[PDB]
Amino acid sequence: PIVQNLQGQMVHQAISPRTLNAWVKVVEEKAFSPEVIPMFSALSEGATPQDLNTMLNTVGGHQAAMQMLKETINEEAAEWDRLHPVHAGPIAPGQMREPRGSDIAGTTSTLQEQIGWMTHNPPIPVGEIYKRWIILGLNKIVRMYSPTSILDIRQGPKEPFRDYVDRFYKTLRAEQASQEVKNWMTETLLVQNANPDCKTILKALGPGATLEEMMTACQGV
Amino acid sequence: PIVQNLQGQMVHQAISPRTLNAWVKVVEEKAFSPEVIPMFSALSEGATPQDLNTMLNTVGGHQAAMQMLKETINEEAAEWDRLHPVHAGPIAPGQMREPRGSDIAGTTSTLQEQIGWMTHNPPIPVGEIYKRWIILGLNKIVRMYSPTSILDIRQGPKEPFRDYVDRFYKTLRAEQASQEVKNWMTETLLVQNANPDCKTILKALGPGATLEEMMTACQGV
Repeated sequence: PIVQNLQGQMVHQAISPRTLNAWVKVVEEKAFSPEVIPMFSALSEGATPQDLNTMLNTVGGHQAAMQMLKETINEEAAEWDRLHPVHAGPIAPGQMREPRGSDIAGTTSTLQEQIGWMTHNPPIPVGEIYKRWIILGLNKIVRMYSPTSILDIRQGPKEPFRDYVDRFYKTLRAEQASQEVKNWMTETLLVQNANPDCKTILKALGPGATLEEMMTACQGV
Repeated sequence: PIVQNLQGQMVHQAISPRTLNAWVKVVEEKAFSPEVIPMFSALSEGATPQDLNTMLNTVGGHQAAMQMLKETINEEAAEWDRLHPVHAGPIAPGQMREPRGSDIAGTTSTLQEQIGWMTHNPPIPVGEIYKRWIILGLNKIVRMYSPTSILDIRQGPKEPFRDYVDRFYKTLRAEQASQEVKNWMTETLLVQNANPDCKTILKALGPGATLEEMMTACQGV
């Protein structure tokens, strides 16, 4: 990564083995779970493209997903090149070259080049551009690797509501829809797939009800 | 009836057979039901006393009611004569005679006389006086021919509230009491004769509640 030194300049320092291993261990343990994305984001703080390929290349397993991601990274990169055309005429001696999709992916650029772009004034955030592609591609994966739809979430005849509400906001946690739609899902689908005994109870709370009151309301059921 | 002609004068025209038959059919189908009174009122628009006896005399069936009405018409007529005494001295050559209860009932007056009174300036509304007697006598009938009291309206143990609320405002529809009393009946009797399961529900709505919220509140019950 590129970090600030004591002297007050930005210099490159290598990433740590127990950081590396922590990246490995996350993937081992939580596979495609959503917590992987904030986790990634923290461990990618101040990271280079080069370090990001290192992290992706050091994965073992889940090769269908790893290929889907690659192909997303190239699509997003192809899109970078499309949207940002190359600039007019020859490159100035006084200046350094604009990046392409493949420089952002780290492929066509060298480390010193990656440090030039980020440390220079204005700086260009080639990490953050790759980061969105990774996060976007992470959404693709998460959405695919979900095994059950939100409509299929229902309360058992003997299942406590509580255990059901947990299941609901876990699956709701894997839905990516607008907040307004997710509000609509909350007031609607939760009660609808609730069991008759609690359903009866919830109808008596009326509208305007909040989760602690619903959760304490269906406790004996 | 007495209708306005194209020329801009009020002239008599006969009532139509499918109007006559529509009067017959109403009575056949809805007997003593309250909808008969607005219905009557519309079909009696611009009608004479003579036409009103025609309509009453052309009834078949419900002869106990027809006699009760007759006797109400004569009572109301006796009352007209009481309240309005005959006037001082002989009738003027330049003027036409004041009506009695029996002229209003159409009995002692001729059609041309009924047209004189209504078309003349000021006009006298002998139709509307008979109309109130008919409507008053219609209330007498409706109230008698009701078969069940409002206190006897109660919700079954398996009966949806909805079906009960319909029964309530139908019976409330046959009560003729002041609005304030009928408001008192609404907030009071409805809940009181509601079943324990819904009754419980309605107690949780508190006061200030409106019918859509009560009706959606007791839906699962």
